Amino acid sequence: KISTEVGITNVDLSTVDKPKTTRVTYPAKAKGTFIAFALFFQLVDVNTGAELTPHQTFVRLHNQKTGQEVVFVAEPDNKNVYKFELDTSERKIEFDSASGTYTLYLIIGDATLKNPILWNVADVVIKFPNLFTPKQEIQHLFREPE
Amino acid sequence: GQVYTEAKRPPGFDRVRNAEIGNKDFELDVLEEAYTTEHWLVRIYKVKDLDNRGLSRT
Amino acid sequence: LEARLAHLGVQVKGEDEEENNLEVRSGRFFTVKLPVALDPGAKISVIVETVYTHVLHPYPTQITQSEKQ
Amino acid sequence: ASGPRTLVLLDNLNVRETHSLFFRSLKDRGFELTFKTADDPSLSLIKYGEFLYDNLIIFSPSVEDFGGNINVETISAFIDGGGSVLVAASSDIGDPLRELGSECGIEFDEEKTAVIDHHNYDISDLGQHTLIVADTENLLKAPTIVGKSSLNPILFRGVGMVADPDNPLVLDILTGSSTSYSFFPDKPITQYPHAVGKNTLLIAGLQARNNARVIFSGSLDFFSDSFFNSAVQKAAPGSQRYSQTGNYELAVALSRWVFKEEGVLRVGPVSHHRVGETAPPNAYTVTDLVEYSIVIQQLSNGKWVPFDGDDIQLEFVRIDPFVRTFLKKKGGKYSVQFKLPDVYGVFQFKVDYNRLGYTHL
Ligand SMILES: *[C@@H]1O[C@H](CO)[C@@H](O[C@@H]2O[C@H](CO)[C@@H](O[C@@H]3O[C@H](CO[C@H]4O[C@H](CO[C@H]5O[C@H](CO)[C@@H](O)[C@H](O)[C@@H]5O)[C@@H](O)[C@H](O)[C@@H]4O)[C@@H](O)[C@H](O[C@H]4O[C@H](CO)[C@@H](O)[C@H](O)[C@@H]4O[C@H]4O[C@H](CO)[C@@H](O)[C@H](O)[C@@H]4O[C@H]4O[C@H](CO)[C@@H](O)[C@H](O)[C@@H]4O)[C@@H]3O)[C@H](O)[C@H]2NC(C)=O)[C@H](O)[C@H]1NC(C)=O
Repeated sequence: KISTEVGITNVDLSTVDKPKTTRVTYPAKAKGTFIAFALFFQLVDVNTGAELTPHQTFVRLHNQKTGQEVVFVAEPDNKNVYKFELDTSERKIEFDSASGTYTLYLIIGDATLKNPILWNVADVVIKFPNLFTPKQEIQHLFREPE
Repeated sequence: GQVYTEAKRPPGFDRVRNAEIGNKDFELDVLEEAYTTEHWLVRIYKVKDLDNRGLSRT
Repeated sequence: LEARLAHLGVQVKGEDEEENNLEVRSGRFFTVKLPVALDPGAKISVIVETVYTHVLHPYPTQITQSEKQ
Repeated sequence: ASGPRTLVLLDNLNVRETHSLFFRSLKDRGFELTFKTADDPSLSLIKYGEFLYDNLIIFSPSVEDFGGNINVETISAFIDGGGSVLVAASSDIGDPLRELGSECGIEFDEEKTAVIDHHNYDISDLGQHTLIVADTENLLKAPTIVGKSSLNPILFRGVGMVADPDNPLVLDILTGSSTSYSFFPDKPITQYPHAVGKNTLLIAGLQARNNARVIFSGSLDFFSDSFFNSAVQKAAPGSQRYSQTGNYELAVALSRWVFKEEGVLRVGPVSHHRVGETAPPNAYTVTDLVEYSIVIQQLSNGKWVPFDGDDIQLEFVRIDPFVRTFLKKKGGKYSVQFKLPDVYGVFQFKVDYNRLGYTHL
C-alpha cells in the first residue's frame, strides 16, 4: 500500500481518417481542433519503470452548450497501451445530439495513487448526423360575425 | 379456458365458433374485473388508475 | 346505545304484556306500570326485552371476495 | 399531515445510542417513536386492514427477513396508503431492500459496491477513498425539500443508486461529483459501471401520485452522530477546512419534508358562476362570462395559512385545453374571469399545480 505518482508518457491524439497524429505532454492543453477519433495512452509509474493499471481509467466528453456529460471507459490493449476510439457512426444512443465543440476531460483515479488527474486534453468536433415549469398560455380564437 | 361449456368437449370450449381458445391463461394488466353475469353474456371491467409509485405497468 | 333503540317491550312471567311510557326525568328512561301493585317484600319477574340495531360494525372494512366479515 | 406514531426498524438495538442526535431532533416535533429489532417476530405494520404506524423509518442494512407482516408487498401497500418511508443502506443492502428500491424505480447497486471518489474525499476516510464529500453546488436547489439556509459540504459514506429514466416522479435530492462511479472497492472494471457519472444520486427521493413521500437515502452512515459533529476538509491540497460539517441542517430538512411538515397544499372549496350571480347555474350558455375562485392553504407549522400562489394556471379543457389563464389572488381566493369558448359540449375546470418539492393539486 505505497502510493506513487500516476505519470503519463505520451497523450497521442490521432484524428480518424474516414491518419495524421499529434502528441502532447501531461501539462499541455493540446492545441488545435480535431473533427471526427482515437487517442493513445501510456500510463507508467514514476521512481521505477512500471506501467500500473489504475482502477479508474475514464474519458469524459462534456457538452458546454447543453451541459450533458458522457463517460467512456478505457480498456488496456495487448501492448499495455489504452486506446479510446469514437466511431462517428456507431453509438447513436450514446450521442443523441451533435455539438460542434466537446470538452475531452481525462480522469484517472486509483486507490493506491496520489495524483488524481482531471485535465482536459483538447476539444472534439462530432458531426454524426419540463412538466414542473408553467406551460405556455393558450387563448381561444373567437369566430367572426358576418 | 377452464369452464366446461359442453358435455364432451375440451375444457375451455367456445360454443359459437366451435373452437378451443388459444390463450388459455393470461392476466389483464390494466383491466381488473368488476362484474361478470351468471351466463357470461355481458362482462364489465374497469380501467385501473395510474400506478401510485409511478411504475410503468398499470 | 340510547340513540339506537328499536322496539323495547316489557313482560311478566306468564301470558301478559305491559305498557312502557316514554318520558324524560338523561337517557330517556322508560316508566313501566306494573299490572298488580306490590307491597314490601314482594317479587315480580320482569322479563325486560330490547333490540339494538346498527350496533354491529365490521372491523375489517374492506374484505376481499373470500374472507369472513 | 400525518400521525406522529412512527415505527423504526434497527439492525441492532445499539443503533439508538450511536444515532442519538438525529433521533432526538425527530422527537422534538412530538413524534412517538417505537424501535423494533429488524428480526423481531412480532413486527406488524398492518392489522385488520388498518395501518398502526403512520410513518415508517428503516435504518437496518444487512437484513433478509423483515418479520411477520413486514414484506416488500406490505410496504408497497403502505406507501399506497399514504405512509412515508425513510430507508438507509451502507454496503450491506440485502435483497429485500433492493427489491423495495426497484419497486419505486430506484436501482440500488450491488451488495458490496460503495460509491468512490478520488478527487474529493476528506482526510478522515482512513482507507479506500470512499468518504464522499458531496458539495452544495450539486443539489436539488429547492426551498422545501432541502431547506432554505446555506449548507457546508455534506459527508456521505454509502452505496450509490441510479434513478430509472421511466419515472417522472423520482427527483434527485443530491448527485455525486463527476468523478464518482460507484463500483467495487478493490476490483478491476471490465464492463460499464453502475451510474458511472453524475447519475449516482445518493439521496434520491420519491413523490407518489397520492402524495406519499419516500426518501431512499444512500448511506445510513450519513445520519451518524460522528458525521453530525465532525469537521470536513477535502484531501485535495489546500482546500478549506470548515469547522462544522453542515450535515445536521440537511438531515433535519429532509426529515421534516418526508413527514408532511414543510410542504403540503390542500385545495379548499371551489366555486364558479356567471359574473353577477351567487350560485352555480346548470349548463352555462356559449360566450357567457364565467368566474372561477379556489382557496388554497399551505400548512405552515400546522397553521393552514393561505398559500402565496404566484403562478397557478387554470385550464378550461375538453380533451385538450381550450383556455389557459392565470388565477388572480384576491382576498385569499384565486379568482379569474373569462368568456366561455364558442365551442359547446362538456368541459372541465382543471386547476393543476404540480411543482418541485410541493404537493400535487
Ligand atoms: C369528433 O371527434 C373527434 C375526436 O375527438 C374530434 O376531433 C378532435 O378535434 C380536436 C379539436 O378540433 C383536435 O385537437 C386539435 O388538433 C389539431 C391538430 O393536432 C396537432 O397535433 C400535434 C400536437 O400533438 C400533441 O401535442 C402536445 C404534446 O404533448 C399535446 O399536449 C397535445 O394535446 C397534442 O396531443 C401538433 O404538433 C400538430 O401540428 C397538430 O397541430 C391542433 O391544431 C389543435 O390545437 C389547437 O387547439 C387546441 C385546443 O383546441 C389548443 O390547445 C392548441 O394550442 C391549438 O390552439 C390553436 O387553435 C385555437 C383555436 O382552435 C386558438 O385559440 C389557439 O390560439 C391556437 O391558435 C394558434 O394557431 C392558429 C392556427 O392553427 C393561429 O391562427 C393562431 O393565431 C394561433 O397561432 C387541437 O389540438 C383533435 O386532435 C381531434 N381528434 C383527433 C383524433 O384527431 C372532433 O372535433 C369531433 N367532431 C366535432 C364536430 O366536434
